[PDB]
Amino acid sequence: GTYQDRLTKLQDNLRQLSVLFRKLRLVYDKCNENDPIPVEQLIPYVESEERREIAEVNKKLKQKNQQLKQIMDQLRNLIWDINAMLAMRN
Amino acid sequence: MGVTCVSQMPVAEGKSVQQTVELLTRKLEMLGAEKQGTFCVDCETYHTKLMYVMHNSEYPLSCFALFENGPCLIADTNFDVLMVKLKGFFQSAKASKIETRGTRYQYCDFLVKVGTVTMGPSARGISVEVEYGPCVVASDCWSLLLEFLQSFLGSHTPGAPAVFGNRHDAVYGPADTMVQYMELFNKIRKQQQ
Amino acid sequence: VSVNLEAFSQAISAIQALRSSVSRVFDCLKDGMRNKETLEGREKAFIAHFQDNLHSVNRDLNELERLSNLVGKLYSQLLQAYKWSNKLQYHAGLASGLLNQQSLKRSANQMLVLPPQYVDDVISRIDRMFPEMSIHLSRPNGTSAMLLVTLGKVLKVIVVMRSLFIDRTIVKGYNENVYTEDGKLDIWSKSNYQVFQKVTDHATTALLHYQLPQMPDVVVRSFMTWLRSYIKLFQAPCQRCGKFLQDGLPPTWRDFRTLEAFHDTCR
Amino acid sequence: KNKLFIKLTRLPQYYIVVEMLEVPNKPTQLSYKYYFMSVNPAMALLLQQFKENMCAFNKVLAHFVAMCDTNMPFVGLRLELSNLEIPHQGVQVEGDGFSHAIRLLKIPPCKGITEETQKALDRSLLDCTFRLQGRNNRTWVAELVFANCPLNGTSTREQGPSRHVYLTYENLLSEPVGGRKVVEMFLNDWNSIARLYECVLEFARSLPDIPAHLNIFSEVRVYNYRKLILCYGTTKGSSISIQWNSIHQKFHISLGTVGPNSGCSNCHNTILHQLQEMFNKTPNVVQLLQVLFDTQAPLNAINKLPTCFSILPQSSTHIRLAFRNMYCIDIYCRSRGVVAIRDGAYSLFDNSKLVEGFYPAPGLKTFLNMFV
Amino acid sequence: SQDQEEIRTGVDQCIQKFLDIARQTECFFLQKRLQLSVQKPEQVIKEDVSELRNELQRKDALVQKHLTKLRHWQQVLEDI
Amino acid sequence: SIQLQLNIGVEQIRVVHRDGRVITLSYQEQELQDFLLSQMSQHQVHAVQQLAKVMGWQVLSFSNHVGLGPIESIGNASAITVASPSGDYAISVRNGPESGSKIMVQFPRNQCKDLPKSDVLQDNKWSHLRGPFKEVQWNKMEGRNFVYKMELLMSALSPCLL
Amino acid sequence: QYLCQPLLDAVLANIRSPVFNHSLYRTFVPAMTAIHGPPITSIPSVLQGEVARLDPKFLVNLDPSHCSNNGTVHLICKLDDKDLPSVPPLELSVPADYPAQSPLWIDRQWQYDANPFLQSVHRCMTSRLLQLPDKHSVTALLNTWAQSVHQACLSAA
Ligand SMILES: [Zn+2]
Repeated sequence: GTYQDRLTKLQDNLRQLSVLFRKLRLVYDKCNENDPIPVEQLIPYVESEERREIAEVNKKLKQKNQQLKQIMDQLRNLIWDINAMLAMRN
Repeated sequence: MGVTCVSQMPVAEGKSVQQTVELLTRKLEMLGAEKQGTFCVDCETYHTKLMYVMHNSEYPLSCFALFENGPCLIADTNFDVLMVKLKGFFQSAKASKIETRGTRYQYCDFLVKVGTVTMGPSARGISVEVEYGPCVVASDCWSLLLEFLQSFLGSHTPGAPAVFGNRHDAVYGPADTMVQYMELFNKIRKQQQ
Repeated sequence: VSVNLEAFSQAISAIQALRSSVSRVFDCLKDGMRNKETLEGREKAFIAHFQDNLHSVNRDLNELERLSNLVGKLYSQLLQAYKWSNKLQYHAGLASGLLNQQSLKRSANQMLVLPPQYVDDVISRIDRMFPEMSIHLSRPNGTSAMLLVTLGKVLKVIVVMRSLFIDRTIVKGYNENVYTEDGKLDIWSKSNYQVFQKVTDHATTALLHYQLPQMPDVVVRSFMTWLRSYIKLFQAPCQRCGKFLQDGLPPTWRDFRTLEAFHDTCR
Repeated sequence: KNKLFIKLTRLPQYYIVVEMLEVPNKPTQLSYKYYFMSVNPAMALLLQQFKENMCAFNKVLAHFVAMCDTNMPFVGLRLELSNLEIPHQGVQVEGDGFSHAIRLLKIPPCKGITEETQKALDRSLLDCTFRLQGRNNRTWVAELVFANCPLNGTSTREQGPSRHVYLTYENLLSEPVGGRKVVEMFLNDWNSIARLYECVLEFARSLPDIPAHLNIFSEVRVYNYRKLILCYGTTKGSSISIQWNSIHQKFHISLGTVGPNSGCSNCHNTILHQLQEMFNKTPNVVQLLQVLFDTQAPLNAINKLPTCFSILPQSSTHIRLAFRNMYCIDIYCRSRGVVAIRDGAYSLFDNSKLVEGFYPAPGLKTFLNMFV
Repeated sequence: SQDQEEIRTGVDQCIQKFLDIARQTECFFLQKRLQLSVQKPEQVIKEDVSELRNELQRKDALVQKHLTKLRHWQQVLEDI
Repeated sequence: SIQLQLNIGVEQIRVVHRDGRVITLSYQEQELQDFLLSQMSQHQVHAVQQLAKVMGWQVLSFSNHVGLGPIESIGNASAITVASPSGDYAISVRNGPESGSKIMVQFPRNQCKDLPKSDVLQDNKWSHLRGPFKEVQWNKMEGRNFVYKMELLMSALSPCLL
Repeated sequence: QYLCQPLLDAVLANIRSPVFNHSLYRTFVPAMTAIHGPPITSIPSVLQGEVARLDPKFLVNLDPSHCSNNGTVHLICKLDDKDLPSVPPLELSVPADYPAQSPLWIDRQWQYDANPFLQSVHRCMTSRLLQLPDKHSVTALLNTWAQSVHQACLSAA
């Protein structure tokens, strides 16, 4: 009776495979709907207010990283306290 | 404990007993082996049945008591206290000081006990003994000891020890090496000279 | 038996090759001549090919008897329904494929609890063979299992697991107290041997080598299979330098996917 | 007295000496004299005092040690190029400074094939430079380039005047990366490329003259200077491998099903041991192709017979079916879809004498003639 | 469908051409969004904001989750 | 490939890496501070070696440590060079602890149309090989990571697919 | 090898015979075709490979003087280095069959005069070139000419 579970599993797998096939066809048409400009413009030759939002939130997320950094440093002190507890518990 | 090879090599037409010993030590210094101290194995016989009541400086607590060929008692100090009390069942049988005296050397957990053989005060032989520490099981590492023997002895390279004929797959015992030492003593006591 | 049934194949091919080769001997000598410009490029090639085909017949005759020496020695309707089950075994090998373990994985980034009795069932699967080694499972500290392994008369190994995954593994010899004075298994110590401490580093590199993100059972099975090669220690010389001792060290390092004893210098 | 002996792990018998030296004016600085020397049964062989062009590093020495292990591995390569007399340039730098290479100028061309082959291969190469990469720095690479290929593949190898092929070689742990056996196998495979490129022209002249039924029957797909495939069948339903095997001195043609249009297997393998035997005789591809074009129809149902029936083949288009152990069938394929049907169980030659085990089978042609 | 050598070839050259036909789509996709990378700078910074906002939530998604969790070992610890 | 396990003794240090190495250091914190960056240099070196093993830009030369050019003050520089399977492009760079990312890409002749033609240079078959060089800088160029910068550029100089 | 001497003795007896191809035919042809089955239905390329991997820091070209299209060839060298100062351009001499022969180089002592630096350059040339091995390529002489300029510049500076 073990054979039935594997075949039902593979039937669900191929159903999801067909769904994924059709959705990649959909997004392939969606990405291919817009291209006029060709390649070889892409090689890098040597010869507005959203940027304010980016600049202001970069240091806010860095400050959040530091604020959690002091907290996890305090937790590091706590875990260095707690690992010596079991070290000489007996 | 570890697998041991024990043999004799003579003066071998070069100067004296200790000249070849010094040649081996300077060869080992060319290899560059450090020392761990000295060693000496002393023997003494008793009889009514030949009692080999015998000692080694490597394990001074180990007082070996053997028959001529029977079981061996690696016994403690109080056995030596009990041994004195008989004196009529087992006579002293003095003048049996056949000893091997020398030094021990180490090279990357390899140990060498090399020295000369004496009948008390007078030296009439050279004892050669090679061994390795982690040799737990016997008769499985003889290629290593054979390579070590041919590495620096050159001439007089021995092989096939007597206790290797006592084939077993258990841990090598100090009684095996000890046996080898008394067989060595039997080899040297015949020639005297 | 199939050793004779496959050793007969060389002889049954060799006799037909004898027939074909003697047919070649007949017709090539019967072909007359093909000069191809110069005569010295033909008449000296005449004896060359006449030796060639006759000696081919001779060597075919000769290799016939060394194969002949080694060899030794409802009625048909229901026979047809027997071997189809046996060819269904080949049909099982039809859909196998040689792709096997190797895949084309990219980065795994987008855009749990299991009982210790499952760990016991895991350890019972592979301990059933290799009788020279033993497994002693114990959990004196928490639900994590650390195991004592004896290897014949050679090695005593403590193997600590945690969270069903690998924690640690320390190997010592055969004549040491692996327990403590209290009797518990030792946790933090050293093997007190140069070779053992040297190969513990190789063990640590090996445990970080077998990397399965989901399937640690094959990781520890490959680990103990790798360890099984270490019962041949102090008994096999090195494969490139000939001698055992490289600066006094016998070969120990078994290479990944190719298990043979080497050194760090011996790679 | 202030010296150290440094040995390259990959390259022993060679040593680095750092003659550390002192300065008298400054009691707190030093100097070095770096030397090169080789050790043989050992003897010092040469000296090379190396030139003048928080302080605990001495990057000068590590700078030297890199150029130890990255240059003297090239010693044995240039050594044996002249020792077997190959035209070759010496120690160079490949383009940008962080590079070294050896360019081979000319190769001893060939033997045993007509010598016009030697020119075009000498025309096909322009450069034979070598490079070293890989872990432990023991992976030699040789990208031997070929302009003006005779023929491309149906894949996208149909491009401009270049066929550069990476040729990698690596020696044993002993007998190091400069090993004469490594170039010994190098000439082997090139000869193996040579003998096939020899046959490339030997059928490239046989290319323009084909009856061209095999054009639509069989399509060439894979050419790689070492192997060749065909994909034959009207449905392109089977394939045959073309590859030289030097220790065999043979070709191991692989009869194989390709494409999602078949039954159970390739089934050309009944005559497998027989088709190999015929191409021992002939180096002609059409001999292979045309036998397929004839035997396609009768062998289509020969293997589909039950078993009663079996395939014990005699010669090519001498196919011999046999019913059980007392009745036999003869099938003889021919071009333009012709099959010659013998009795099988009769004797051709004796009417006084017949076959012992095959009792003769009469009345066969009447059953044929009713099909007629 | 309806002696092994066809199988090894058949499973090979399909796959090796299939990894051929796939890696070039990557390089084609490498072409298409490098086109979008250099022809306009705004879709670069749209997706740069898009990845950090989705980082901004998941940063905030855990910290007051952490805080609620922080509230969890409160009563876990006064049990004695 | 980068795995760092640190056994912390009282005065002895054991370092475990992937390639089977043990390292013992002193009390000095700088002896590990410089060593971690020296192995970060190797990390950046090998970030290109295993990158090319997937997409098939074949590797030509690779060395663990090179000393061609200047001498690095911190450690020892390494050099690796590969080439594209798609014809004209090869990547040559030497990375050092203080002098890293020296990218000089290799280009063929009769493409820049500026390399002079000698009188002996009369046949066009040898002219399609990667003779000249051109330095490409690591600054003001696309990519938000070390491998991200180079992966955009190697996929840029490619034949037309569209 | 064993019991084949009738076949060997027949061909040596039937050799130097004009009926050989017909005597063998007459004695052999019906035996195999009956039972076994019926019949079937300017400049050499050596220098071209040499200059391919020569350094771009040399711009060596042919001499405008002397004879052409002959066995002996001469190549005058051009050095365009910002690191190194100006020197006389130098000219070689290579005869026919350039592999497996040892070529030469022209001599002009007065061109390297009016400066002891040029005399030291000439002395370094006579030092390095006299120990060059036999039958070497032009890369060795070109590179030994190149390095001696730095070797004299370090002494001059
Ligand atoms: Zn070794």
